[PDB]
Amino acid sequence: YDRGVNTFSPEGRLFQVEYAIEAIKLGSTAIGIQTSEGVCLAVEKRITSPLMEPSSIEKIVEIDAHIGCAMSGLIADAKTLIDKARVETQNHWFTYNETMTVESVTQAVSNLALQFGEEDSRPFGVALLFGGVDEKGPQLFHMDPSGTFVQCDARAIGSASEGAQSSLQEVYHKSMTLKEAIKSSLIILKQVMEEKLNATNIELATVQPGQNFHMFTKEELEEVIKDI
Amino acid sequence: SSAGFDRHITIFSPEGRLYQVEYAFKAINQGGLTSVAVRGKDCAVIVTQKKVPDKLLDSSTVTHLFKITENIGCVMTGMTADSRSQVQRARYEAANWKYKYGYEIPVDMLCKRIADISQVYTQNAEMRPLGCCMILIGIDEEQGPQVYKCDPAGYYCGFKATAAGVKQTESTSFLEKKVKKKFDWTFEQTVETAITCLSTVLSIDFKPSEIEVGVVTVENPKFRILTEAEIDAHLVALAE
Amino acid sequence: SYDRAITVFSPDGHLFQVEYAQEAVKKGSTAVGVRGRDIVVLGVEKKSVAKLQDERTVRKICALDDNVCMAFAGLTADARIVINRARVECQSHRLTVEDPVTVEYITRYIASLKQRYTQSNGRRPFGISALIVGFDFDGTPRLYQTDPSGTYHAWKANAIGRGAKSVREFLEKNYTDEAIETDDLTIKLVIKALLEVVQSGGKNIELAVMRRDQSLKILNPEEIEKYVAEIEKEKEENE
Amino acid sequence: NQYDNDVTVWSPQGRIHQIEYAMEAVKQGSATVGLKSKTHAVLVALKRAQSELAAHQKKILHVDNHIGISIAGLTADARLLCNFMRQECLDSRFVFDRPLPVSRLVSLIGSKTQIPTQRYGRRPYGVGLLIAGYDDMGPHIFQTCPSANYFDCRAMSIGARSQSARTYLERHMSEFMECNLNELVKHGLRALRETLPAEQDLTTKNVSIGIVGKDLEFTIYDDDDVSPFLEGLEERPQ
Amino acid sequence: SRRYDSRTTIFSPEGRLYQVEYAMEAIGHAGTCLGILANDGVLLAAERRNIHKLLDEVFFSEKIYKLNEDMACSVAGITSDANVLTNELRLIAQRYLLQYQEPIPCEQLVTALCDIKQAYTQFGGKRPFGVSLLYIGWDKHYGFQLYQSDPSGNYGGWKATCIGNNSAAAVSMLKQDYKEGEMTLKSALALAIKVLNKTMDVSKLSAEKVEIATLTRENGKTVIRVLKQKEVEQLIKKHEEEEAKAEREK
Amino acid sequence: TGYDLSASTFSPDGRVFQVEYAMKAVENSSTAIGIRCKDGVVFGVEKLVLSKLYEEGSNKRLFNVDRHVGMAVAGLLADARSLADIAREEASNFRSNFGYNIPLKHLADRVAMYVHAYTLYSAVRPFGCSFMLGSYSVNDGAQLYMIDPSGVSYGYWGCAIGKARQAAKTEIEKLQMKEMTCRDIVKEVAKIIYIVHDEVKDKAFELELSWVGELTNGRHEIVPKDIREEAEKYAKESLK
Amino acid sequence: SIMSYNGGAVMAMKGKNCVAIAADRRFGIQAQMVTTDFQKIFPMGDRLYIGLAGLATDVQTVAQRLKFRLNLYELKEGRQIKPYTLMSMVANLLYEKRFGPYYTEPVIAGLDPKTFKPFICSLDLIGCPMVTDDFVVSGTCAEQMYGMCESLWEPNMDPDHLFETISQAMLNAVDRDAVSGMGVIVHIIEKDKITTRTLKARMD
Amino acid sequence: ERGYSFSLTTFSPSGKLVQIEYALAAVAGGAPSVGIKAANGVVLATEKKQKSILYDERSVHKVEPITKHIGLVYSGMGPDYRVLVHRARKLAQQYYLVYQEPIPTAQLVQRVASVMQEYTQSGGVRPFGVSLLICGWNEGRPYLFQSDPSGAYFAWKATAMGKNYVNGKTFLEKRYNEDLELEDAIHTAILTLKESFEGQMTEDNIEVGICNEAGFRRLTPTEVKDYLAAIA
Repeated sequence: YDRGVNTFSPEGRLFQVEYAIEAIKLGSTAIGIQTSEGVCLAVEKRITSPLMEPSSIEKIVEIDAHIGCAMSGLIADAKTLIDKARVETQNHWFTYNETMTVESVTQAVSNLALQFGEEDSRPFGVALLFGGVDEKGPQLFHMDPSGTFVQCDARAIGSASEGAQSSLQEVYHKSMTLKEAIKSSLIILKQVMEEKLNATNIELATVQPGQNFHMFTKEELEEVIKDI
Repeated sequence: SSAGFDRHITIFSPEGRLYQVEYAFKAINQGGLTSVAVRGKDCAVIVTQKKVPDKLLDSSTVTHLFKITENIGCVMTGMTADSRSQVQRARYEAANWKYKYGYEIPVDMLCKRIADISQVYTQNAEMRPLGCCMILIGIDEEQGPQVYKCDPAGYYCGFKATAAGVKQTESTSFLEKKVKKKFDWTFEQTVETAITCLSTVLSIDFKPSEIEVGVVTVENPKFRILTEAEIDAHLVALAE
Repeated sequence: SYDRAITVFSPDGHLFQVEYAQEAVKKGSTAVGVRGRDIVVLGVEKKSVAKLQDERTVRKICALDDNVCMAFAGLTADARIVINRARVECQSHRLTVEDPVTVEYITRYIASLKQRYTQSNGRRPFGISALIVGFDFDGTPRLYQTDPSGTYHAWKANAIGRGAKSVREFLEKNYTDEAIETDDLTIKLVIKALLEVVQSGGKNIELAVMRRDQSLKILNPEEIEKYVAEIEKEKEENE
Repeated sequence: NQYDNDVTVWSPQGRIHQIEYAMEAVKQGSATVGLKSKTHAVLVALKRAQSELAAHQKKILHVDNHIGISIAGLTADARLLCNFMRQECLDSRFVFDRPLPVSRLVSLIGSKTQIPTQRYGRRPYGVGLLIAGYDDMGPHIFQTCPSANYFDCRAMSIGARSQSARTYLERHMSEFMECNLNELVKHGLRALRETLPAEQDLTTKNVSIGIVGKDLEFTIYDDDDVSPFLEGLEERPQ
Repeated sequence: SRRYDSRTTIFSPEGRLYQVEYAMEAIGHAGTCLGILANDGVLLAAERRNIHKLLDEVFFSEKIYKLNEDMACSVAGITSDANVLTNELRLIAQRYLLQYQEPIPCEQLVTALCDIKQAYTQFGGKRPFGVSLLYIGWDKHYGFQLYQSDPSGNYGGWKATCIGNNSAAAVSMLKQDYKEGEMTLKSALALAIKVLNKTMDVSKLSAEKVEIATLTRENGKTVIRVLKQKEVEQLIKKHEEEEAKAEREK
Repeated sequence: TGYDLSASTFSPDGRVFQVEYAMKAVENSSTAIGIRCKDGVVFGVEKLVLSKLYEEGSNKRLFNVDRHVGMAVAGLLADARSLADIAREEASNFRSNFGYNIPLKHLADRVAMYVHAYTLYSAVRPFGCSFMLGSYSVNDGAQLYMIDPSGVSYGYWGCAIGKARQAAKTEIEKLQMKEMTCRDIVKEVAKIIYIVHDEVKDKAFELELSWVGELTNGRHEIVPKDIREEAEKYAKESLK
Repeated sequence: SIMSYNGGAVMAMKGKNCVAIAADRRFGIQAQMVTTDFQKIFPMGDRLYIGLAGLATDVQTVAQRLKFRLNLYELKEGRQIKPYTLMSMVANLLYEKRFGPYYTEPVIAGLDPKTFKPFICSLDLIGCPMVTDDFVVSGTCAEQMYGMCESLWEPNMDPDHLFETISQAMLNAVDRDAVSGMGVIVHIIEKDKITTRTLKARMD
Repeated sequence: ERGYSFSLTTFSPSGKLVQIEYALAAVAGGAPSVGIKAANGVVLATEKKQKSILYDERSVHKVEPITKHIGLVYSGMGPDYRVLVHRARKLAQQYYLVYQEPIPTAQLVQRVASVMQEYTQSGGVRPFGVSLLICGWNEGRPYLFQSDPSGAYFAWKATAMGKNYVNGKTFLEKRYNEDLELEDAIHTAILTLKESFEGQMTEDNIEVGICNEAGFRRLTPTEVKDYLAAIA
């Protein structure tokens, strides 16, 4: 037998959901860190060819003007999640004249992932990191294909995420600053990837309370590399 | 041979056979029961035993004689649960004839419509083909009495002397030796052979309180279940 | 072991029936395409006429709208459904919104239509991969590509079909950072790229260019024979 | 082993194994303890961390002004029953203009979870709901199970290693009807500390306590207001 | 359930199709049909199956189905599956005439069927069509045409084509003897009777075992002539006469 | 056996094991008995305490279908709750369409046909419940019915459902139930429970007695034998 | 009315071995003409015609729906259609729109496909068939057409006098009508040939 | 229900359909039959023996009318026959409601075979186990067709379905000719049914229907006793 589409284990979880966690491991790594000054974020592009255009690979998208995002694993399933995440924050502004909070975004996102099967098919293969500045300051959250939703202070997901989280818990403390946390994250990046760290491998995403603009640094990132 | 899933569902095997319906032919045989119908005259007689194994078990709620309409009665063999659900269709569609068409349903027309419902369960899959059997009686004007019999396969026929349940092959062999000299069937010749067949196939020579007798006659066309007193009247009448 | 379903996962997290659809792409004829300064170009190989048929019904290069092209691989049946569906969307977009259709919008429709076509059981996915080339969005030349998983993606020079690994490795050492101006030079780059064909017969190349302002310009086997002559003229400097 | 595949398939011993396996998903979650007095019903849960610096996953969640529930098991079946739970609570407010009796709301859950334990196409709900409430006849402590049985009780503990919590409740259930909230709450969280490995202690960051009262609306205290409850405690006899 | 289902939709590990390759081989173990262009016509030829001497043949056409007004088609494969496609294809060509009041121009009729024949290889667990069939016709835009349907849905515009595993040596013969440019009707009929002499292994080419239908654009009418068995006879004896010239060289 | 997966398949000898498997799941449940006197029906259920935290009256097996109809279920308790809501809903439509109380002979037919429908398709399984139906009227007297998981439904004078189905009806049938009053029955039901294994190899138990008849004026409710406690006072004297 | 929105007149008449049919040519809105070449007689197979009159929408609509069903009939069966069979086909098409009806009244004229036997019939706007032996008329100016045909018709007529009778019946009746005219076309068919003639009428 | 919707028939690797070839085996093991097209009529005959001396003969018929000029017989299994008979009754009236004219026998077989096609392709159902013989005298010439459970059809002069059909196929070829009368055609239709019958042939062992131009007519046992009265 050994546990097809929808059938319990003799001990624990559904293995279709358990194998959905393993599909994230073949993704690309990404780091998000919450600081009281703002939320910084990073990812590795994994560009294969020079003819392959670099700026077509997106990992950070803009859900709203105060909410960023990050993805890993399957790109094909992630475009479905980002679509309604942009829609139902827009439906909230239509009926309440206000911005949806960062936590209650993923409430609506985690409703749709727990709907696989034939009821009115397969589970998803993509983890997400959500940065944003709501009325309670800056926030950082994370979800999985199992719908298990939780708040994190600093989280790394993707390939080699296990070795990332070991060194990341040493360099973190409660009194960080945003200019400190950005260079603190990319030191972890070049110690877990293998290519030489340049302006084409990685990209950043910062959101601030007073600077709700500019969720995407572009070639000001060249200054940060030469400083370290 | 067992090819594909011929032993499990209703598909064709090699040599044109199909096993899930001819397994239902001996789904009747777990009842431990035998029913006999005899047509000889301007009357028609059902006879069928009851089997009461418990003194806590009642007597009136055992009867297999079922009154479909006022002129049509039937007896059910096989398993009990499929039998009573088959009668719920027979009571229903006998009334749809009266509503749509405005007169009483013939006994020949009703046995067609029951067997056509058992057709689709053989035709369609994932639908269990109702392992029970039904025998009808009734009076048709300008045609006399009739006895019909339906199969789980959807096959029906009409014939004069009927056996069902477990012991067809011993009782139908007795009735061909009985019905070869077509003597005067005189409404007590019919009842006596209805008893003496079952009293020799089972070989019991039984007490007056283990059988039922359904009857219909062209002097009173209503379906009629006999009383324990008058069942005893016919039973001591053959004590010669 | 376990594949035989598009909804089940492997014990190491794979979708083998989705991955098997990309194996059907490698049975197709190769088609390349580059973008340039003004003139975009795409060419196909392996015509192989069979002496007794008309060749205007075996066409692999079609136009969705007036300023966007299409080249594909895979099997011919599934391409006809995607082409005929995409002509409707690039025309119904113009009705609902009075702009012309950008080259980026039509590739998201093809990828998303192939996306939901992979999720539900009893729906065999498309075993084709496509190249969408159009200098339509306000004078800017672009080219994208698709994938049977449903991932639209942008390159600057592309190769597909049976033998794409050699051509894509060839163009990385050949596509100069010097932009190929004097667009017959850019066309000669494709003919040099398509010179590494599976047999390289010379007369089995169907190059189609677009000067970003006119319609499609299908090249004849006399102008393309002139470009094959000058490729041998530059080859005389080896001695 | 061929009978161990679907909910529809009976066994030659007469036991459907898929219902028997959904009980095992309840034991994966952490322990939680609920109990009641004559006037006050308090359920206490135990948080579990995911990492060393993520927030702890919440267990007790508000439902209505007189109903609050705990959780143990799958988080997918948790919020799916909660949205069915909240919809039924406000329909009686909209139609009857009264709060629901607690005993008849749980009968709607057993009718809800019965269909996916008989018809093919949906697994049973792996869930361990504990329910506290107030109808017109005082407090109640209810539990459910993925076999769609619901048990009225005066004290109950379910989850990981919750057998040691049950032994504490049986030898102190005579004291529960009279004592008030200053010790009734810390009668309950003395039962959680046997469901722990013997080296760490129940801190302020890993426990939730929810109180609904006769004159008190259901209130969830966590991580700041647990300190007036954890004061005045002894240690484990080590 | 699950254990009762057929596959019909699942790729190979190498990428090929499991059921589509099987249906393309049952057509080769069936009858023989072919066509040939002319400068002023087009024709079809067919092989008779079940030539037993207790049949009627009262339909005047068995392989040929005159479909719109100026088009017909041969057929090959499962004959029980073939009647569904013909009643649909006449119905596709007739709703076009309700829509534009112009006859269907002989290509997008074929693509309308080839989208229907394709769709059973895709979504829905169903059996694909095991029928390949020919096409003849005339339009305003290109003229006389042949097409080649497939169970996969592929079509091709041929000048002279036939059926495979039954008569695959004919395609090798048609590349040798069909000369380009001049292919007129009397030259094309004598070419067709030469081919069926070899492929059908019955000697002397009994006229009850063949069937020939033609199409000529004649004075703005586009007649479809299913020529009778009386003039099949002298068409055979013309080819039978060609043996007498064929022995003069030796 | 392998040929026993679906409920829509037959064995090679002609029976469905999925119905056979669900019958002996009722066998593992505790004993619930039923009995009727000349002017009423008296129920009685042996029910065991799970550990200690049971709160004295939870999850009962004496339901209340109509004004005069209740159940005495045994088996899977959750499956009986969904089946009890069908009988509550069925008796409501008979009131709204005909204007009077449901007869028990017609009520048991509507329920048993509903149990029958889950024994035919491969999508659903048969029920794992068996139960009792008791009622009282002035035009019909007292009746007592019995429904198996297969759907066979007919009448008794006394019955038992559980482990001791045979071991209880041995000493039910030595009672003169045809002439006793249903106040004398209540002290006689309690000794039938306490003879056969109340807490011998089990831990604990609690007796429940439901009650309907002439003294209740057709109402169905639990006994007032919390008042005067006479059932346990009279049955525990039978130790020797 | 709705029938008087565009006008029209269709007449059929039975002869000895032949049958004739005629109609007008004027197309127009209530008082304003548009053109004088509006077809109202449509061939449905050889030696069998049909004429339509009424609302100009339903004239062009039903003549395409009937052509849709005729070609599907003549391909499932190798034979042609009998004149009795077409009358049952048209009456089915009009009755399906029982409460949304087409505003036309068809006139069917033709010969037998096997013998030489003529056939004429007319239908209502909901499909009541009505066969006669002398003539059928339909259109707005119906009462003027009964006055001419009841006095001029003879039982057994050659194609010479049959043409001259239906000519004088159409010219004298339509010139009395206001919303019909501008030319009359006449079809006269027989076993051997089909003759179509147009008449010299008043163009006012 | 669930809505399973999957067919039980796919291709072999050789390219044959397996379940349709199995259904023809149940056809060949049925009751034998014979049909002969004469110069002025069509003769149908069949083999109707009861398993007992108890079974009435006036209850179930084999020769069955469809319209007043169309009849229809079979060789296969019993209860599947009555489905497509009632299907062909409602189908033949729909032609009459549209065209006000009785259906020709060629057009009826165009649609009955499409019904038998539909149970071969659709989901979860099994194909028929009944082949037919369809007769009728429409537009002067009479007709005689045969439809199989695969969905195809043919047009015979004389044929035989049921058991021992390969013996009756050679016997009809050695006995039939270009033309006979209908009264001569029944004589060679019992003599081919006497080939495979039992030791006794009475008025109730066989059952014969005819097709004159006057319409369809099945024969009472008075004629069939008088027809087999020493005329072979």
